[PDB]
Amino acid sequence: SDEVSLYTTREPKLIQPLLDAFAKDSGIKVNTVFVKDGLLERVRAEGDKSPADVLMTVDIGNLIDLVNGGVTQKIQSQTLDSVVPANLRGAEGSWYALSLRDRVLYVEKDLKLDSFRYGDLADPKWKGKVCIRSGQHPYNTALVAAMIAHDGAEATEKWLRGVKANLARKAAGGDRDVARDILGGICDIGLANAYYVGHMKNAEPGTDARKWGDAIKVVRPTFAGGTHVNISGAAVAAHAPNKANAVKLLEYLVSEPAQTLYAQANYEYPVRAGVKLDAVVASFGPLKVDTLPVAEIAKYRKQASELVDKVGFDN
Ligand SMILES: [Fe+3]
Repeated sequence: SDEVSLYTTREPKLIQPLLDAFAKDSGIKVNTVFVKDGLLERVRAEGDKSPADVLMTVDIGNLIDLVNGGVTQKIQSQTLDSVVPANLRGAEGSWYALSLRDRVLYVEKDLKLDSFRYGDLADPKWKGKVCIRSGQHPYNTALVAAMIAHDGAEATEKWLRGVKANLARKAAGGDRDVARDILGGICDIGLANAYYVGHMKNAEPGTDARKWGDAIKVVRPTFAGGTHVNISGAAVAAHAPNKANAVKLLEYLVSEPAQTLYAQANYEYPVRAGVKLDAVVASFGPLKVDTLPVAEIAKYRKQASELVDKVGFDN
């Protein structure tokens, strides 16, 4: 009755403040396990006696590995059912989106560039000018997976090769390192999540993070077609010892107060309507979402990852 356990790939500073707010509101302690990756391996290796209640990812692919991997159970909740859009959830409560995010182009603030198509990143004119993290990170495999859904595996492999040839340094680091390396003059552009820009641009003045943020502007590419969007999402673990408290945490996270935190503290987009965005995030302009369902993007996640490997993307 007294606690709940969260296993997640989320950044602690990007989830802790609303677990704190939940505990302070509910009286329910949130035990916490953060993981770089391998969420399915840890949950399945712990077996029947696993303490896991809630499993939280920052990628639909990752989320569906868990559902289709047999380590989840269905959720029955009128609140999640009424609040979360039917295009951003699993059938009969198998999984739910909690926030939205878009993978966009970081651009040196003074570069002339109003528009971008995702395909443009392969264009030879960007040679030696692109920064990106590992092509095997879920943010990217999902993006690659959507491109497979739009253009086929042949065109996607070709794009990956063009992108790899355009890279200014090795595909590694995190999303923030794109803004860093743009400030350092290593690259002029790079693919990364816009919510980090909101996080960096609001950072303490004088800090590196702040300088990175003030170096760049956001350009949202479209598919040659809207901007690619992914989710943070959760499922309840198959043998959750605290299922009721697990559902309570998820219901709390889709509430207006918590979705405000997603907007104003995480700089993401809420799944719930009527929540105001952060002023900096609002300044990127209106978001035109890719029509492709997130569950459809997940279809090609495995092929996406093989293609990234095939081209030796991180070499
Ligand atoms: Fe993230």
